[PDB]
Amino acid sequence: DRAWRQTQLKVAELLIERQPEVAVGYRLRRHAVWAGITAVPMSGAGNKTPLAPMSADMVDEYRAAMNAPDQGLWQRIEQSLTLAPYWFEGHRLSAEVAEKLGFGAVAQAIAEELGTFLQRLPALRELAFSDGSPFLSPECSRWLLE
Amino acid sequence: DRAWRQTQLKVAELLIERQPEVAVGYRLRRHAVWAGITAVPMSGAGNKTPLAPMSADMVDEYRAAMNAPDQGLWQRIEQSLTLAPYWFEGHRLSAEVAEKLGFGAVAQAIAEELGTFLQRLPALRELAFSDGSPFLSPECSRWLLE
Repeated sequence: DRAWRQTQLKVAELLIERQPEVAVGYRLRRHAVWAGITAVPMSGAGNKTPLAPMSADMVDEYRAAMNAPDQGLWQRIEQSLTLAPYWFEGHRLSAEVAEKLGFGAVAQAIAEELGTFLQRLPALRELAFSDGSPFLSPECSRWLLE
Repeated sequence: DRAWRQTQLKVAELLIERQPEVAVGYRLRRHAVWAGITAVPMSGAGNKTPLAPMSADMVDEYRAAMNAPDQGLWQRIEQSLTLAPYWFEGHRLSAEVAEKLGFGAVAQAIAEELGTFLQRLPALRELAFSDGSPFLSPECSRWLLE
């Protein structure tokens, strides 16, 4: 399973490099990252999991850059999503970058894949990182619904 | 490149085998079969391309089996649409088996992927095999519209 995850991520990287505008490489990366998750993370009071939040400075850098997105930025957001599986805000940014680069079909696939994931594991919508920041903000939640 | 196609197919096969209810492996197979087609086949009179139609006995076998669909049937249909990339009727049948076996998300994904391919190459809607049978039957066409 660990090696399979790696095989899927390498194949996804190759698909994405070759055709940034094609959805399937992006979908395969989501499967690689998420398919192994069958139980939601344990949590204490307030549904706070003992998992580190994304660095808010790292997140502010990506936010800043959305005024002029490029592949470099998009790659960093994607890499962050692969390292931080519950950072759902990253999928919203990623789809926003896709949309701004003219990759409509990829933006849509990114929304759908997060929707599918959350349909399988709905309890994830209620959980937070160790600092009380939500996996899924009310903004990301509304974005997904829309 | 050939080895890339084969790599994609093997990954796709293993994703489908492990999780037959999960869309992404089916999607990966489509990309493998179709991504290298940027031009539609040449044709002569009657929009007949010089490509062999699917064996009618083979198709009669799959249709008869739709009475009691199983994994074996589904695999054969899938193998056939891998070997015969323009046999769109086979996607309809695949999605019908998916539906019947309770895999609705997969059925939907099969429809989406074919509509996507047809959006990229719309002249494929007007072509036929060497005996005049259409790449896209009116039945397949109606299924996509639904």
